[PDB]
Amino acid sequence: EFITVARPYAKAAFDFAVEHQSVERWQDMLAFAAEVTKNEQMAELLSGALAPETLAESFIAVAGEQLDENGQNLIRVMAENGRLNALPDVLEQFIHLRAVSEATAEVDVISAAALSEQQLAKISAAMEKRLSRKVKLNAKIDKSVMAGVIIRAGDMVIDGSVRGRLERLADVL
Amino acid sequence: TGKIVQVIGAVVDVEFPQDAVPRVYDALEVQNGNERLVLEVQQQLGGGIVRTIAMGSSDGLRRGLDVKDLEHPIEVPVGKATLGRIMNVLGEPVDMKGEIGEEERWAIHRAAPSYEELSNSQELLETGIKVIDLMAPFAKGGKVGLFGGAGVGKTVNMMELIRNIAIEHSGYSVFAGVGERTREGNDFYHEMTDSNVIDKVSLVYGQMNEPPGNRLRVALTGLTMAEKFRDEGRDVLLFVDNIYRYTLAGTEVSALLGRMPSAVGYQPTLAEEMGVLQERITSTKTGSITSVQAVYVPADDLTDPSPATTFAHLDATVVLSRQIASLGIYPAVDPLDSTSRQLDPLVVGQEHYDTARGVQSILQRYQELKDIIAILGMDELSEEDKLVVARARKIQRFLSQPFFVAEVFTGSPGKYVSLKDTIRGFKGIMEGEYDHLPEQAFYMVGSIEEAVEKAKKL
Amino acid sequence: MATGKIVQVIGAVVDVEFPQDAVPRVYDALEVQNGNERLVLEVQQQLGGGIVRTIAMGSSDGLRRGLDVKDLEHPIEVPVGKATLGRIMNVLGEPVDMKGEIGEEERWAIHRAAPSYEELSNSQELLETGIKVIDLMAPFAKGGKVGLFGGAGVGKTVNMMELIRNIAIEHSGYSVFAGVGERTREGNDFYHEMTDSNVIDKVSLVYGQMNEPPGNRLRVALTGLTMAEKFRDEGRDVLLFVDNIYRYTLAGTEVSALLGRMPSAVGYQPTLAEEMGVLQERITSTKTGSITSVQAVYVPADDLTDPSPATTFAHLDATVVLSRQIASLGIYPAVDPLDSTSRQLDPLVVGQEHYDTARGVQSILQRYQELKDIIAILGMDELSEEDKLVVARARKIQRFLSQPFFVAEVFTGSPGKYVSLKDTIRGFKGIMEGEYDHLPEQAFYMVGSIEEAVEKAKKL
Amino acid sequence: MQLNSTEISELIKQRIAQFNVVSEAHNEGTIVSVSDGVIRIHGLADCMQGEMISLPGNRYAIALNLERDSVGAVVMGPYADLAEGMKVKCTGRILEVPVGRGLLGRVVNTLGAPIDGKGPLDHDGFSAVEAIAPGVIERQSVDQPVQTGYKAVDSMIPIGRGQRELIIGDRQTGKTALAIDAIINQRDSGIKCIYVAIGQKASTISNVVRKLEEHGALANTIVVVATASESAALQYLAPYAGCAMGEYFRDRGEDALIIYDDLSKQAVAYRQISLLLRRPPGREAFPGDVFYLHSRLLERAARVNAEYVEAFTKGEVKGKTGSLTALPIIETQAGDVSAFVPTNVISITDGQIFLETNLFNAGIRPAVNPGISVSRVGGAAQTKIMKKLSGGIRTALAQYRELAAFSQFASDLDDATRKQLDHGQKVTELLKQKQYAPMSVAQQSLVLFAAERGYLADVELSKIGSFEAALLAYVDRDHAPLMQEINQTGGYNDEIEGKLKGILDSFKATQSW
Amino acid sequence: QLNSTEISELIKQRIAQFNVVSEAHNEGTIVSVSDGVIRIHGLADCMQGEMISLPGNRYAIALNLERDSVGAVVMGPYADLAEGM
Amino acid sequence: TNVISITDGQIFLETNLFNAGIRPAVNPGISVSRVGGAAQTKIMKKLSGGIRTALAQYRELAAFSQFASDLDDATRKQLDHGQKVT
Amino acid sequence: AQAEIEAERKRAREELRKQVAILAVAGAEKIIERSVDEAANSDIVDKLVAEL
Amino acid sequence: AQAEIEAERKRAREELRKQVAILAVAGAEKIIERSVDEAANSDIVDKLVAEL
Ligand SMILES: Nc1ncnc2c1ncn2[C@@H]1O[C@H](COP(=O)(O)OP(=O)(O)OP(=O)(O)O)[C@@H](O)[C@H]1O
Ligand SMILES: Nc1ncnc2c1ncn2[C@@H]1O[C@H](COP(=O)(O)OP(=O)(O)O)[C@@H](O)[C@H]1O
Ligand SMILES: Nc1ncnc2c1ncn2[C@@H]1O[C@H](COP(=O)(O)OP(=O)(O)O)[C@@H](O)[C@H]1O
Ligand SMILES: [Mg+2]
Ligand SMILES: [Mg+2]
Ligand SMILES: [Mg+2]
Repeated sequence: EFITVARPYAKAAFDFAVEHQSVERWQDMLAFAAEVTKNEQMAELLSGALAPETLAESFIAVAGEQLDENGQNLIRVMAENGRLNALPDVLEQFIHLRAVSEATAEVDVISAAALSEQQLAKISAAMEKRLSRKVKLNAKIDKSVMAGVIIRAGDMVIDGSVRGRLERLADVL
Repeated sequence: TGKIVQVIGAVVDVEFPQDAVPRVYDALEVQNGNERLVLEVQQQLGGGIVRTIAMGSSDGLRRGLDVKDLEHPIEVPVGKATLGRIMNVLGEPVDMKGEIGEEERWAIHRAAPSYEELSNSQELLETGIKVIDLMAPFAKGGKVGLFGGAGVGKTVNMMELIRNIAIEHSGYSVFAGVGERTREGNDFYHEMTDSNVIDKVSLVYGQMNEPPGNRLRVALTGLTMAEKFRDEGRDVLLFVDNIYRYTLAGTEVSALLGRMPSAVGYQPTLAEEMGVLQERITSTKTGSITSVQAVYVPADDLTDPSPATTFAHLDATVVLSRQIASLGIYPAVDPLDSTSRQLDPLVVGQEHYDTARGVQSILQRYQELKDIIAILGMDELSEEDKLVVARARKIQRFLSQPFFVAEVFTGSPGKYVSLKDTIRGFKGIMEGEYDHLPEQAFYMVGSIEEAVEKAKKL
Repeated sequence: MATGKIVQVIGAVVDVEFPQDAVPRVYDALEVQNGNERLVLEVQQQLGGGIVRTIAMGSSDGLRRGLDVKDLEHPIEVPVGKATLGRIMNVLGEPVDMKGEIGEEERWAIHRAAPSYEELSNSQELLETGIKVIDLMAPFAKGGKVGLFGGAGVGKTVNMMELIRNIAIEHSGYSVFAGVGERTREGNDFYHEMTDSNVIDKVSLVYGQMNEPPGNRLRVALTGLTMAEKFRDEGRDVLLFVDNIYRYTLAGTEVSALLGRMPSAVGYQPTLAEEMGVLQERITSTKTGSITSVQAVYVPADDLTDPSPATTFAHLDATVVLSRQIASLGIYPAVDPLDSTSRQLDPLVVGQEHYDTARGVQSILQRYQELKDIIAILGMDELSEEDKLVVARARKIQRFLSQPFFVAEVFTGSPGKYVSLKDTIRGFKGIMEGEYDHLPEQAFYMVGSIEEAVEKAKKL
Repeated sequence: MQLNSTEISELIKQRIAQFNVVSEAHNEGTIVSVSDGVIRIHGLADCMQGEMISLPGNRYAIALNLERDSVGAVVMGPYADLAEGMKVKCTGRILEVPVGRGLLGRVVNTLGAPIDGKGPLDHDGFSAVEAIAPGVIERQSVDQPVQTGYKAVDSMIPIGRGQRELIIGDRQTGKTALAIDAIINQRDSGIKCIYVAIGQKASTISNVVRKLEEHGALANTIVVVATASESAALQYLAPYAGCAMGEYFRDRGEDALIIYDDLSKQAVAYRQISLLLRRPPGREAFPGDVFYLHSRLLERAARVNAEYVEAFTKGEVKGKTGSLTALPIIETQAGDVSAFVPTNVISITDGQIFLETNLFNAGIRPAVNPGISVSRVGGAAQTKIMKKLSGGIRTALAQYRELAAFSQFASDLDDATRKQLDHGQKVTELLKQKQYAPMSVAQQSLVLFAAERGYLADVELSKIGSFEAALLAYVDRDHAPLMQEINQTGGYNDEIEGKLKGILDSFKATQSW
Repeated sequence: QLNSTEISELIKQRIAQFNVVSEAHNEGTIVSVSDGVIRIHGLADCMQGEMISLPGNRYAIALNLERDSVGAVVMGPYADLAEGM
Repeated sequence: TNVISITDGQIFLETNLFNAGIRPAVNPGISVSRVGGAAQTKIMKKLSGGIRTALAQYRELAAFSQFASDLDDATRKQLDHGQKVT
Repeated sequence: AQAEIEAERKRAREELRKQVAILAVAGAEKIIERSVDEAANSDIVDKLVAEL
Repeated sequence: AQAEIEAERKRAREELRKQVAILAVAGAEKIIERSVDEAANSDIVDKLVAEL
């Protein structure tokens, strides 16, 4: 896994994209650079022990959608460190850093049913008091939670489901 | 529905869709060419991977094969059908006879019986072996263990215990062969079948030739059969051919599973790997298991981690030694290291306990003199120490015995010695009333009366 | 404000991430709130991009990741000076005796450079201890170091209690007692003994107790040392008692292993002989004042050769070896007269009178060892006249080296005695010359001074 | 009685009633690994070290590694059922264990669940498993005896209330027997006993419990069990669960005794847990902080002065000093005491009882080796009669140990030393003792006085034991009031010495052995 | 998985323009300090066994020349060096 | 030992004997054949008997019977035959 | 023996109340299963958000 | 005594069949914070007696 080795490149790319106010461009540049990594053949070449810069060049050749200085330089450094397979996670950490910096967060509503749209209003409003961020809901439905609702935000959840009441009681008995 | 992605020696990594990954100890399957191979999963790594051990020859596996996920652990035939038949680690029949007609199959991974359910019995078991039931008597329902280096007698002794207690015991019996010679298992099978007792014994064999997965998991199959018989309310004899091979097969695989090594190379989980097995072979209120286990000690080092952690799991421990066997004194039991939980006045009665402790005291006093005897010779001893030495050197021989299963080696016919008849002999020698008889009069004889006879003929 | 955040916690080892303009220096002390309780971390390494690896000077449980760590910009620094006398403190210079604020005037960092070879001054002023065998056979001078060697149960700790009592009552010298890895039972015994003997107001106590993380047990020696250095810089002559060097080195081994360093000779850290030197080099008699030291050093399994006691011998000036066999015959202080030694034991410094009396005691006993195994086989009567006389004087000397202590006064009830060096030499020389041949042996056991022998002989 | 199903159903109704249905926010994570009892949890930003994480089913794990992007946690129970992707909750809780007076006479696993099958506990609330011992200023110097009932131990190696005495020796030399006789002997002394078993096979725990039940002791003691089949986390945490059950008594002015069987197996379980978490190994592959593992366990054995009790019990108990006594057990391979765990615990504890396998073979039982056993508390913990009488046994055995080398040339020796070399053998033959036969202090004092004052100088070696038995029988009927006095006060006087000399004089002439 | 002394802002510099050799390679910056040993980043033309001159008029001996950094030992008190010097 | 544990016996050739011109230096007492006489021709089995324990006994008897000897005629014929055999 | 009898009584009462608890919560679930209601369910949502 | 408590036990098993339904309904009501005079008692009894 690559979470721990993506963190430095993610932080550096984000700092740079902030100093040049080009966050929104970097995000898709990185998405493309990630999906090139997933190609059947490229993934083979990425595992073959090519020397660094020949691998870097074979990689850059496949990208015209990278801004010709900074994206190339990121790719070249990652090649120097043989970490090109970490791009899929450099992307996720870049996105998360963007969220944290723009003070905008996302919270999940899991429910027995769709909600009445003033419930959603109250939910999001009160979430922006649990959390300081601008909150983007994306509700979903399930019936294992036969009733009530679950509010999962980051990794903090508030269990309002009735299922989570039944079982929470049973273990008392 | 899963793909292989690595093959290191005996361990194979398999990749499943994130949502379908198998549970620990589930059994997978692969078609190794014109073959079928069973994998037992050992760990769940992240990302839908799972890491497994191959119950068969790992050779011939490509990366990218397709493996099928059986959704249940290994399960073996169990009950009366199993009886008088030889079985694989997977519970396949391995003699040439037909299918096992079993009604029921049990998973070989199980929990130990609750502390609430154990039972404790003092009822002594007599064995026709002077030293074993003088120094280390053991009880119906207990555990026994034979420790010894290579080639000192821990297999022949187990065959004599089989002969003595197992033919004279009504209930069923289970023999697990773990990582020892196939020749010996064949000799055993044919001796049984040619004395018509095979139909009371069940056999399981994962002998030296098989790959590490078989030698790893075979002892649990043997245990599962014994555990069925126990829970029927019967009482059972369980003989394990060499339990050290189970931990050794664990060590072989440990590194490939990615675990840092420990004290002398052993796996980190040594004591747990051994407890989780030794703890379900016990008697209980519903039935009882009497078990004899041979425990190899490597390089004759009684302090290696593997013997050292096993000593704690046995009731009666018999310790063979090469320095005694090199004197031709079989059985080579060392009486200053053998011991039993049952050697209490409240259990064996005062006279037997007192005789055993007197014999130990003499043999220890004889050890304390061997350095001065070695340096200065026997003449510098006090006149009473010469008598201690002269009696110890007789006690050592009289602990010898000829065995019915050792006629092959020595011609001399075997003997069976009753306990009452041996505590008398040792009480005699200690009290100095046979103190006019040559040493070689006691060597390889039955009761003290065969010695007094052998003296007449030189 | 707090400018760093925890990112790992593995046992007692904590990692903290700072912005790269604010990385703490090595040995800087950090602070974090472990809930409702304050906790300080000592930086051991700067590694990586602003990350720092630290040892917690406290219990590690309860730490989350992401807590805010505020960095002090100075090492651990402790109170010093007169304000500390009679108090007990932990490694961080906080009172653990419930008597309240320490009232310090001043605080010193516990990390500092040893004096230059230029600043030292060789002065041979012998210490006077009041213990017959140590003053006679193993003399040691101001600025020197003494190692009490022995297995368990032989008396290192009570010998150090008696030395404290004598120095503080007779000579009024300030002492610092640093318990490195202290058994809390023995620390409370020591506290109540010193408060009963009324010496406590001239001793400052520092305890790193055994139930504390390695980082505490390791640094405590430096806290006691810093207090002693403050008293030296006041121009006094102080005396530093370290309750075990063995546990100082074990704490070093623990801290090394925790930081993941590759081990060395028998498991000890790689830096063993540097830690020992960093410690033992600050204890010296600079021209301004003096620090003397006596140090207990447990020898595991009687080997005298594993790296911990083996590495310290290079720093000691005198070594007193205590034996459990002697102690078992009941002659405390249980010093072995033949094995103990000192570099200061040569005529030029101790005087010929003393040197010759000491060598005479050694000669007598070394002959009595020869004669024991004749007496066993042949019985007493086959000896010569002077052989029976050497035996009588040897047994009387061997008895007279025992002494009762004011601090052992609680085990035996007998009151303690202080014996001046003049009287020790006069007594042993009188015994060897044959002046007191007319007293029975038991007149000399636990007697104290030599006159008390001629007095005790009456009542027997 | 039980026909009152109303009790059952109304009690279920009470559990229903008090179920406060309100919701609480909690922190969450997901399992991403399962192996050998360790799980890796990705998430739980707010886990704390030592926290109890709660898995599916009523199971828990102790979070031990807060790595930068994972949490390594050890499952406390059968782990084979967990699976990648399961969800996990971080309670705020630390591990707490039932405690109190009702546990006496119960068997419990390391979580305080009853394992003997005698129905639920009746505890007095809960207590944290991991606590910090009383400070320097809260102790009180130990000056009371805890009697083992072994001539060999209570004379030469006293144990005091609040001491920590290490029993160490090779396999099968009586390490367990000595501790369990120490426990049996408290069946009437006011001291509560706790016997915590690490990594033993269950059919042995059941056996020692059956023996504590034969004698009267079981009703007085708690048993904590972590059988060899239980996961490493339970075997490793059991000693803390026992100490936390002894501290309930210590902190309330009572006395307790706790017996950690095989700290040398707690150390092994902790090594396994460390190596599976990939922590850097030390010597013999033991992790670094295996000293700090035992140090902060044993330093909970303490005696606390009356003021700390009054402060803790909020004024309810006054003028009494609590005390917890520990007797850890260690096992040494081939008598070797220079290994990692022996050499640590020898450094932590206050004394040692070295049990020798040679002495155990030669017949000397208990096999305590007097020449290397020590007790730093020493005479301060004895009754003053014993303190008086045993001093001479020390010297008798020390002279015997210095002379013993000649025993193999003895006939050549001189009677002036032959006297000593035979008195040593007679006192050594005197310290042999049978199992499950503890002696009151009166009997040990009498039997040591007999040998100290030369009465045995003429009895023949092989009869010493029958001499002793006859003497102990005689005195029990023909001089009972003196035994009552000694046992009740332990004092010593010229009066008592005269009475003892009289008893010995009458015995040695007017009876027989 | 281990990082190899490539970290946030060094990677940012390389983002600026990959070949940073425009900087004169007679010089470097400390990136780690521990147990008397330091890792130096830069110093392209360091030579094995060389003397490196620290601030405060002290010296370190370059012993490890690696693919990205120079490991050196300090010839004196090291406790007051700091990452970034 | 690993291999002594896998085979069906061993022939232990001892260097002391080999230096004394006794060749092949088969040390009886350690060497054994775990299949025993089952492998021998009937004539060989008859003739040999337990001979190897006879030579093991003779060789340990020589351990005490060099500086002194006792029962000194029957031990004398035991030694004589053992010597002519070897 | 009397102690053993009393222990068996305790044990049986407990192992009985376990069965009743199991069936009780399973039945309460089967009850919610058909008392569940969009209006009451939305009321649950309202109350939990109001408490949030 | 042990074969007597076995009679007590099955008398209690007979009895508890009635209490269990009350328990189920009480639990359901406290869970959903509302009363429900459920209609389809069929489902209630089908469990009330099957596994008991
Ligand atoms: N005082 C005694 N007299 C005679 N026999 C004894 C005495 N004490 C112990 N034994 C015997 O020694 C044997 C070993 O006892 P025990 O199991 O207590 O030793 P141990 O050190 O616990 O062994 P292990 O380490 O395997 O538990 C027991 O069978 C016991 O009967
Ligand atoms: N009672 C006995 N009499 C004679 N020889 C014996 C006796 N017991 C064992 N042996 C010898 O012990 C040797 C070792 O065989 P075995 O017991 O199979 O060792 P292992 O225990 O390694 O299998 C055998 O070759 C056999 O001759
Ligand atoms: N001079 C003495 N008089 C009486 N008892 C002593 C003396 N020296 C030591 N002891 C006894 O030795 C025991 C331990 O002494 P201590 O100094 O702690 O040994 P260690 O040096 O191993 O710490 C104490 O119980 C004490 O009673
Ligand atoms: Mg074999
Ligand atoms: Mg001490
Ligand atoms: Mg035990």
